[PDB]
Amino acid sequence: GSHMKTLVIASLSGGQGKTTTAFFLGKLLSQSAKVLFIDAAPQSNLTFFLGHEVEPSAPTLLELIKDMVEPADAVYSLANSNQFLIPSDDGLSNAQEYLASSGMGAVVLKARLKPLSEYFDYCIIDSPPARTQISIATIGAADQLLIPAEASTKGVNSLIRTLEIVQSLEKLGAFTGSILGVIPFRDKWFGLSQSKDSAGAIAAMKEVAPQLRIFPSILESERYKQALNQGILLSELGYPDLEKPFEGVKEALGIKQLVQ
Amino acid sequence: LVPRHMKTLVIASLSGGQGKTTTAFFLGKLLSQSAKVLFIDAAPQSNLTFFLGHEVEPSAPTLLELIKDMVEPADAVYSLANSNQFLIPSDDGLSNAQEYLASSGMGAVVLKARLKPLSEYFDYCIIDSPPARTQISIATIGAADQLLIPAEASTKGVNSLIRTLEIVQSLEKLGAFTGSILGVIPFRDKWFGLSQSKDSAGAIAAMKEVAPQLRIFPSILESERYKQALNQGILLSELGYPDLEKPFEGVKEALGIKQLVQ
Ligand SMILES: Nc1ncnc2c1ncn2[C@@H]1O[C@H](COP(=O)(O)OP(=O)(O)OP(=O)(O)O)[C@@H](O)[C@H]1O
Ligand SMILES: Nc1ncnc2c1ncn2[C@@H]1O[C@H](COP(=O)(O)OP(=O)(O)OP(=O)(O)O)[C@@H](O)[C@H]1O
Ligand SMILES: [Mg+2]
Ligand SMILES: [Mg+2]
Repeated sequence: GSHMKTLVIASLSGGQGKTTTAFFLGKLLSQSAKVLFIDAAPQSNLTFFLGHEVEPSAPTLLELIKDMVEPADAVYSLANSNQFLIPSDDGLSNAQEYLASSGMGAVVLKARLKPLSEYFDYCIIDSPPARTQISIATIGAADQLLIPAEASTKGVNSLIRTLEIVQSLEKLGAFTGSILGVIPFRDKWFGLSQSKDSAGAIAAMKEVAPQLRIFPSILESERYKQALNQGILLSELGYPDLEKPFEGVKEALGIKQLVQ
Repeated sequence: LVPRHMKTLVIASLSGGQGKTTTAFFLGKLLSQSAKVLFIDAAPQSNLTFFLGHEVEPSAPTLLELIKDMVEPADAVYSLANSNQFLIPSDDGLSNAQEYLASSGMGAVVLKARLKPLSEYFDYCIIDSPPARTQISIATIGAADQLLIPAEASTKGVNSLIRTLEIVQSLEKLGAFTGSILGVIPFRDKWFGLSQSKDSAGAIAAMKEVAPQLRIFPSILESERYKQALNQGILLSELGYPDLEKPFEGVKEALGIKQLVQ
């Protein structure tokens, strides 16, 4: 009955908030929808944060990409009944050349996930940094692309370079989705006033890509890691305001909040 | 640029946002107070080049052309504002080197080879690596006389240390890495006065468990001052926070004790 929408979190620079976004957005979406998390990063941060351990001979994203197992076999249930995961471990960097060797790497993951379409409402994919076969393949898989970008000059560059890869993949017919928007990351506020550098970076993001939605920022705050470490939502920790970047995305997806 | 025994220090950490560029910046500037320093920005995202105040002009040779042997190494070296600091810059096109290095069959030793002609020009070469296991991050490790691994004081950082060491071991076995590991710099270690955050403490203890043989330098503390000093293009000591510079003073003292003796 489902028509799975694949949301890919991409940003080529390191530490731009990709995994933090995948974790919170995915948990939030799972409140009323069936969500398939995919950890596409060889460093395997999301797999760990979602509380999943990979047993020695257990099929991961690697085995799926290499078509060594059926898609449903690399899918594991999580604590929550609306949450599932295709995990990764450090061996995933081996997919790097499998993808290169195919000559169609950018559409391999896209192809591998199609059979899971009617089992889930959303697929959320956490991408690694750097331009590689894996980060290109996650982008190729996207129905909707989300780019977290640090609210700094580094983040603006990440936005720009990420958009360049999408534009190139679109030309070659691998990217057929749309760009949902940009989430500024580590936007620094001093009480009620925004830091000039953060404000300036976001303003620069809008100049770079005038057509893109800029979502509410992931504010510079230790509360995100606090909630993450406890396995809970920012709202559940008592900081609903910090959750608004993700609520904004959810609203953009046309998802209507539950009401009382 | 005139010749006058260069030691190549490579900053490597496979995970994103581990303090590589921050370390390269502050360490290089600190060392340049008493040595001639060549920065190399080996990251396609080109953060270090920007932070050092360099703009790459339309047709200017950069690290890409050096890696591809299209220019003499000295032709890709640019002077910076400080007369003891120099830079081989990068720009977005540097990703093209991934191809070239792969096709050589010996990428891990290519950068190492390209830099030898500069041996008698500089005292230190400081190379900022990109994240992720790629031909470029492998080639920077191969070029190292001394390797420094900044690693976030978190489970993520511990994993970066673990995986970075795996790449180093592989390259050591194959004869590409012939240097030594100078040590680990914990990054974004959270302290409030004398109270260290439980997660930071736990991660740093795990790093020592992973690599008991390695020197752990003083931490780069979680602090907005680091961002401020970077944005202004100055040292932390110059900003008026010399104590935040302890990690790099620690490295400098470790390199100084390695000074040849009779
Ligand atoms: N002491 C500090 N406290 C908090 N944030 C810091 C500190 N030092 C640097 N940062 C910021 O943390 C982020 C990561 O640092 P940096 O860019 O040096 O990591 P990196 O390993 O070079 O990242 P990449 O993998 O993208 O190359 C940057 O936004 C940087 O400005
Ligand atoms: N709101 C916040 N303020 C400050 N730091 C944060 C915030 N949210 C997350 N962080 C921290 O910033 C760092 C980078 O975040 P994260 O790992 O999500 O980025 P990433 O893009 O997934 O990195 P990588 O490129 O390594 O995959 C992590 O230490 C994370 O815990
Ligand atoms: Mg990540
Ligand atoms: Mg960097």
